[PDB]
Amino acid sequence: EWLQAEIARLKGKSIVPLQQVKTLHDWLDGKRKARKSCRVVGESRTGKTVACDAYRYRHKPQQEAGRPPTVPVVYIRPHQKCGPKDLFKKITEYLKYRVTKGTVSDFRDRTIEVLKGCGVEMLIIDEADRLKPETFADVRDIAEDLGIAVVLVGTDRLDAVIKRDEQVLERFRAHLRFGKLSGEDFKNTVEMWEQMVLKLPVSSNLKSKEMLRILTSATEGYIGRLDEILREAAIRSLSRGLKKIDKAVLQEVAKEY
Amino acid sequence: EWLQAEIARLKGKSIVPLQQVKTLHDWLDGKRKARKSCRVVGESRTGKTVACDAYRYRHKPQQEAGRPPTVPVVYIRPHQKCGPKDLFKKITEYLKYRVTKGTVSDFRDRTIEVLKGCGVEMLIIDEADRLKPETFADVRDIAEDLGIAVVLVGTDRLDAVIKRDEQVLERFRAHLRFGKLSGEDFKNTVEMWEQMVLKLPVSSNLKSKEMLRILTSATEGYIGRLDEILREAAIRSLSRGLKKIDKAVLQEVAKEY
Amino acid sequence: EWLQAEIARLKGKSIVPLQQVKTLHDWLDGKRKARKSCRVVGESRTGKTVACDAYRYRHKPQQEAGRPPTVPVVYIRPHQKCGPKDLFKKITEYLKYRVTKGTVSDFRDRTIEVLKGCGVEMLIIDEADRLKPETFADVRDIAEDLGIAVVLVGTDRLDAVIKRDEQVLERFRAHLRFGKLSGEDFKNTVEMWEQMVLKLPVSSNLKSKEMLRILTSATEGYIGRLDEILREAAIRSLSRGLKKIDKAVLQEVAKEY
Amino acid sequence: EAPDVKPWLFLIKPYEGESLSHFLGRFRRANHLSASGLGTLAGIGAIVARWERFHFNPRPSQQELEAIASVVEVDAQRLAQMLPPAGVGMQHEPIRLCGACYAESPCHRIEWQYKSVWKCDRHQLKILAKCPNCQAPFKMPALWEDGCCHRCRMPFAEMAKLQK
Ligand SMILES: Nc1ncnc2c1ncn2[C@@H]1O[C@H](COP(=O)(O)OP(=O)(O)OP(=O)(O)O)[C@@H](O)[C@H]1O
Ligand SMILES: Nc1ncnc2c1ncn2[C@@H]1O[C@H](COP(=O)(O)OP(=O)(O)OP(=O)(O)O)[C@@H](O)[C@H]1O
Ligand SMILES: Nc1ncnc2c1ncn2[C@@H]1O[C@H](COP(=O)(O)OP(=O)(O)OP(=O)(O)O)[C@@H](O)[C@H]1O
Ligand SMILES: [Mg+2]
Ligand SMILES: [Mg+2]
Ligand SMILES: [Mg+2]
Ligand SMILES: [Mg+2]
Ligand SMILES: [Zn+2]
Ligand SMILES: [Zn+2]
Repeated sequence: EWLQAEIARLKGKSIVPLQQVKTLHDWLDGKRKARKSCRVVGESRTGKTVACDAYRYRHKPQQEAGRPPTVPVVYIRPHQKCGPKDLFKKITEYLKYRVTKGTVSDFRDRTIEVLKGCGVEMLIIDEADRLKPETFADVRDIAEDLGIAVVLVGTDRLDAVIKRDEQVLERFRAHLRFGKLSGEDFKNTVEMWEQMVLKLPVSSNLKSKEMLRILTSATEGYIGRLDEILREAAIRSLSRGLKKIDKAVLQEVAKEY
Repeated sequence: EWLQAEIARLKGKSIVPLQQVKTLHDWLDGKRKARKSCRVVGESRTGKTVACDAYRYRHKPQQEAGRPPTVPVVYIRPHQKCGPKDLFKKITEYLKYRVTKGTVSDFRDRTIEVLKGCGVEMLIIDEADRLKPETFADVRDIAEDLGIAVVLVGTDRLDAVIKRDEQVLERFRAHLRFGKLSGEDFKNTVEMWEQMVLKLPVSSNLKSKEMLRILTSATEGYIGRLDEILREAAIRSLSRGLKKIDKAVLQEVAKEY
Repeated sequence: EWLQAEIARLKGKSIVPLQQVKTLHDWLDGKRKARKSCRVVGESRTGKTVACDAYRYRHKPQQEAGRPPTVPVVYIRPHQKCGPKDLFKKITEYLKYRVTKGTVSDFRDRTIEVLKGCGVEMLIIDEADRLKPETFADVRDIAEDLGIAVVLVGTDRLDAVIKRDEQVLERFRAHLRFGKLSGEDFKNTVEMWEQMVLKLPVSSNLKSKEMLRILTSATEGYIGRLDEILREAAIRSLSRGLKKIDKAVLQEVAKEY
Repeated sequence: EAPDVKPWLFLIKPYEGESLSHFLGRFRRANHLSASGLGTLAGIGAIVARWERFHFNPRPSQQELEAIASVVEVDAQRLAQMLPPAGVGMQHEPIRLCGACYAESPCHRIEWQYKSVWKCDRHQLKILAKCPNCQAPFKMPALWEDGCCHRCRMPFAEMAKLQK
């Protein structure tokens, strides 16, 4: 059945090459090249994770015969209230090593030698505000002692925790702000969703002013609201047998927000 | 004795196919189909728990010997001040996964593996305002790392809790409002209770204007108060050898509120 | 339908480029260039708020590719009895930053941080008389420690509040007076409303001396009365199947003042 | 509860010659169990950590194999086939590997620990007793998660061409 494959597609995620993503990638290239620590900050659902995650796919590991793999960028997301030992485990497991026993010092030491063993140059810590306060000390040590571009990612909650340790505030001082969408750029993102994400058999003219009106009120510029609204509206419309999003279905979705 | 069997029946609980339940179930089917996280909100005793509990039976598991069960809908009510370990225990105990001991890290990793292996597609967290603010991070990760619609259920206290964390707020902002009964819907529900729930030997005619007036004052439209009043009124009537709810017995019960 | 579309338009608000708006904008441009603090004072419903809104829309935030926006003009209206934390929350949210939970000192330091880097040149505080007297100290510190032109807006009630504190009075000494309309300026303003705001199918001839007589008696030169009388008169007239305002409907509205 | 669900655990199929140490390690990883955890789950306590090192004073008893055959769904007769048969001398310390077998079946074979075994007759290769690339000794078969040398990360399947 054709319907099942479209719904199975529309429920899944996709990556759209927004200029907001290109901005971070060129910027992260500068911080990685300069081997510079920094932070990424912005409101929820602005796309920080997807842009950082896409950057890791852009620099997949490399190998040589009889050598460990080399991993230019590591991307990790700590669990909430991440203590030092579990951060070392996160880094260790991303590098496919294992450490079954040891003190926290032994986990740290094994982390240092596997980081420099794989020769990583940038470490992105997504939702870094999940780190315990003491874990930022070990993050600072990994930054300085080995010369890794550490990139902390979070919301304004990350700025609030970084202000509580002068040594973290100092070495993570450089930052990039993720903005919300607005103006014609939001509109351009709406049409990019219509043609590169929705791909429905008939066009919906979501770029039209009357569609943009309700979308702007419901999305408010969050790319996560845009994606979640349009995918549900498309799924609902196909379930109703429509070949497109209708304004009435888009209204029925937007009423829930 | 027949009386003892009528009391054993009337003291129990049953599920009546109200339109509010039908409305929720159709809505959950869309959210499950789209894998969209959302919330169900409505004041106390409006039938949210009964309607959500009815939805899991409508998707009861299928299992083969020596395999994880296919369980599309998981339903949990956390205990008060649920931390992350108790969250993982509730989920793995619902799926009857046998490992009940280990660290929070093991419980996390086993839970994510169990959710994936059982093919879960919707997770309903009833009284989600009982979750600790740190454990909402694990709830968000279930919704992001797996294609799972998470449904948070609660009273308006849940709306307050969600607004204190922008990351939860922007994930769970699609909502359904459960209502109280009023007017003709209440009158329709009163007659369904007599014929489907009470099933007394003789018609009480609770549908009548004067009985409906008593019920409207005492119930205030709460379906919980309707069920609790009419069952107790039936039990009192039957215990005194009445064949129906009499006016005087319904008034005796109503004046306790 | 025609009628509901026209009613939905007239129900709303719009900005007319009155000369007193341009006068304020050129004056605010001078004050912003000099970073000089000042006050804007004028009778209620003379148009101060709309003219201040029009200014910050002409000087909206500018993006610079992953930097925080350059936002030269901040506009806030404090809620009644605005304390210092409320004031800092107003400013921070305007700059598209989320207020993290913390002390007044955390809010102050974060606000002072984001007023820099966003490059704020001018802060317009509308209904500045809603500020608590202790909140003016923090407003003065923003003007003193950052090079920011703070503009207090209010009615003559502001001019009394300010004179209760010499340190505030002596900083906001420079002022602009917003006036009421009269004479030829009022006659032109009526002409502009007929053409640019009401936009009825047929000319209402509101420049006529008999129409001006009605309007001048009821409006008394308040642009707020002019707008809300003429919109209501147009809505009443269209609802009656008239294609213009007429004297009878206009008198029927004007009689309520 | 989930209605009409039977209490269950993640299972693994034992390979035809897989050693008990290797098997328990896979079962533990499939359930994110620590070695102490499985012993507590079977009730035999710390014995599991001892068996995973091939420390078989005493050998796995009938009682304990039947205990492990309660949490693992593999029966105790098949668990006894994960161990040397009666009177076959075995060595625990030098852990050994054929590599060409590991490319066909990712398990340690208990026969690689027999004092009588030195070649793979199937492949006609001398079995390895340390990594041929970097000379690191192999870890206990319970810890073969990666299927590669823990030092130089050479996969065991590639060490097939570095044999005999
Ligand atoms: N570049 C993109 N292409 C396609 N969809 C995107 C993109 N960025 C964001 N989205 C959509 O928005 C959602 C939220 O984005 P993302 O996961 O990056 O959030 P975030 O900014 O890291 O938020 P938070 O700080 O709340 O964790 C995505 O899951 C996806 O649905
Ligand atoms: N569909 C129904 N059929 C029969 N009885 C019902 C139904 N819904 C509610 N009830 C009755 O009302 C009582 C309260 O309903 P329920 O537990 O679902 O409320 P709730 O909205 O989840 O409340 P709370 O928010 O206070 O936890 C039930 O225990 C039962 O007596
Ligand atoms: N430039 C304008 N163009 C169109 N309508 C205007 C304009 N200025 C004022 N109005 C009308 O007058 C109303 C009152 O104006 P405004 O809100 O700016 O008053 P104000 O001076 O800030 O009053 P107050 O001191 O009572 O708060 C507006 O809501 C609108 O209806
Ligand atoms: Mg993110
Ligand atoms: Mg409940
Ligand atoms: Mg005003
Ligand atoms: Mg020896
Ligand atoms: Zn072999
Ligand atoms: Zn090696």
